[PDB]
Amino acid sequence: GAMNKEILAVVEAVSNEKALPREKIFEALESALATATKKKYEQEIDVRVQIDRKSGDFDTFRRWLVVDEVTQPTKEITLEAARYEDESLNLGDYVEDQIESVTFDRITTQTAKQVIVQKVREAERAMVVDQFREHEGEIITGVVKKVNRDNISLDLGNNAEAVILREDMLPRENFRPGDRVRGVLYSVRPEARGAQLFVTRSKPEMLIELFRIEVPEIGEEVIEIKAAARDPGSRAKIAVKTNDKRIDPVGACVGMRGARVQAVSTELGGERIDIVLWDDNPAQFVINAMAPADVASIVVDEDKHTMDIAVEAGNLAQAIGRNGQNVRLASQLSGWELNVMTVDDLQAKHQAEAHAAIDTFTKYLDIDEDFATVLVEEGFSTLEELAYVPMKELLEIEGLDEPTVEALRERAKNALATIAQAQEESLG
Amino acid sequence: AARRRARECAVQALYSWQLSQNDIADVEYQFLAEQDVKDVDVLYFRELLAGVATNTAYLDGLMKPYLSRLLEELGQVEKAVLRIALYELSKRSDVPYKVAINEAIELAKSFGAEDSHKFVNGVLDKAAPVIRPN
Amino acid sequence: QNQRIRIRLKAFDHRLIDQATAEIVETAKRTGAQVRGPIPLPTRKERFTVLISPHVNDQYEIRTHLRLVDIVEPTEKTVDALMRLDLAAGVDVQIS
Amino acid sequence: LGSMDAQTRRRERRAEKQAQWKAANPLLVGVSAKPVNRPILSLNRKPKSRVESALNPIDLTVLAEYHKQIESNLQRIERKNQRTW
RNA sequence: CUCUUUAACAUUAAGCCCUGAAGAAGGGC
Repeated sequence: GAMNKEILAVVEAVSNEKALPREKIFEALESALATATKKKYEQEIDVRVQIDRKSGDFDTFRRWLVVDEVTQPTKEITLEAARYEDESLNLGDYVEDQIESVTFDRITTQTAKQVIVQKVREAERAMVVDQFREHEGEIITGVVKKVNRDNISLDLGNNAEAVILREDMLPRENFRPGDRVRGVLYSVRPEARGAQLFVTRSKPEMLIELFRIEVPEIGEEVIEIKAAARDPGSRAKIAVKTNDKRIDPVGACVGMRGARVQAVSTELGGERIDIVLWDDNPAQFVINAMAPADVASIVVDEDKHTMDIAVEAGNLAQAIGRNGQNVRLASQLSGWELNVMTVDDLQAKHQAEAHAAIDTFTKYLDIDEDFATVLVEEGFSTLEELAYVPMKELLEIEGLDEPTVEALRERAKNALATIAQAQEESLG
Repeated sequence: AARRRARECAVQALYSWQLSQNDIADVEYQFLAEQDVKDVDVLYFRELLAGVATNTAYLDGLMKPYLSRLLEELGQVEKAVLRIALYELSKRSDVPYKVAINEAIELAKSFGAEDSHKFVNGVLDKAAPVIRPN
Repeated sequence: QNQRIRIRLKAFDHRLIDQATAEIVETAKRTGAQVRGPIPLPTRKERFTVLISPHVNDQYEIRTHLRLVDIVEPTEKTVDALMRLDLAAGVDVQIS
Repeated sequence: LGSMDAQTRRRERRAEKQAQWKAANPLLVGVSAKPVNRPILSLNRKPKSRVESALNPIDLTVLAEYHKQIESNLQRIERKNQRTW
């Protein structure tokens, strides 16, 4: 057939190393060729081509996709033409037996050449990604060599390198060449012309792995850490738990008088650390992550899970902390929104929550005497939820269980339908 | 006492072996070749290094029946000394049960952290049934 | 090339020390080097002074451990491995 | 008894305005994290041991070597472009 | 010549002051 001498010299020059796959080259460039031949022919078709390493000549076959339907008559068949194959073909498999005219050109060489070097780029990047997969999420030490503005390049052995962005490093600390840096890598964003590893001391994974090296109980998988939240310069909160009840996880991580955690805090730049127990009840776990400051009143809205917290003043100021970040850490740990207030404002806040809505009820069906009473247990159900909750629940000795509930549902559902219709085609 | 003081040095060797997991001939040749302890006697020190045989594993199994915690969950540093103690208990039986065992709790005073010996002072009930001559 | 390596070890928390020592043995074993350790000395008492808020009119010593290992022959990979592992924090492993 | 937060001192100073706003409103709110913000990926790292990692360090020697090979051979195709003069 | 089966309790701090209810934003030194 055909074989551009230049391109053959190219594939034998950029020939893949023993670690690398030379075959992959042909797999790519034949896709390139076949795509070019496909672009030549006026009708949209599917086409393949194959080359052998021994010769360099290729052969181009235009093929159809056996299918049970009529779309793309240029590329479809039935099992009847597969009778030429002796019924060996099945649907969803595309085969044929007729070669097509193999294309020769010069401009293709260029783009063909491109694919070669193109694959090489991916070859570099991909070849590096292996090492990342080998050490993804682990702490590795390097020695700084460059100090670019707000990011530093670190040398690792065996021609390996890395980089730390300023967001990934401590807020206070600036580094210099020659300083050893312990750092967990966490991403490999593909820069143009290959990628390079990204390392971080600021991310929580630095802290978690920093605890893994320190507490063998986690290394022994005895105890699990369920989440970690941290403010790099200041403090951190971490939730631990074991289901064995054999040992205390917080005691295992703390060490002797804190000497096991303080050590990591020494590596973390003296960052304050709160170790708390992990809990499966959200609310209780929230209280545990709310520590050192703690409250006795908790309200939840699992529909939004934006729960609220109330507390004495002296413990209020402790609950918020500097700039609020205390709660911000707790929420950051809980993976859920939070809200803090004073208890005195809390009770009245619930009475207002119920009062405005009860003014809506009085605004719709108007029996303020009957509604305020129904409001007492309405708290579980919004005006839509009363209609959405099964009627099995709201039946009580108070009020009328059977005659009034039907009309109630009618009123509520009609009104909410009116709001839904007012969303669209409103004045403004 | 000074001869008894020899024993602990022998006690120290197996931990080495226990973590090096090498041929015992290497352990003895390198150990004595580096330095000689004039206080302890090799005449007796060498006989215990033979006791690496697994008969002492059979005796350590005797601790399994009653065990609040897993056999190997407890510190190997502290398990080694139990293999030694019961080596002398059944294979040797040189010192009586309460006399050897009180000293034994002192032995894990020497290297056991957080009163490890003191709680393991319960475990001596497991040793008593092997010899009713209390 | 400076084959007579000298290593001692301070050990404030035995739990980390057994594992740490075992790793220092595994790095020599995997490179191919063989050696004898840890040779533990008895527990050393280090008196402790504390300064808590004034009590009406506070630990003062905690148990420590100590180990020692050498190396028969460091392969070129054994120095990069020995420097390559990250010493468990809270324990001073200063080389002799 | 320092209590050296200027903004907190202002809070105690402006406490009456806070009381004026206290009625019939949310008092404080606190949102944090996000799914895209809270992926942590910490399921399993013990297979990689500090011995294994120290014994099998991150090696990219073959990549740089191969790279130099490529660049040399490309300069050789520019030698194909080159003429003897 | 028994002491009745192995600690865990860790955080000392980030200026002054203004607009703003805000511990949201934002400012002067």
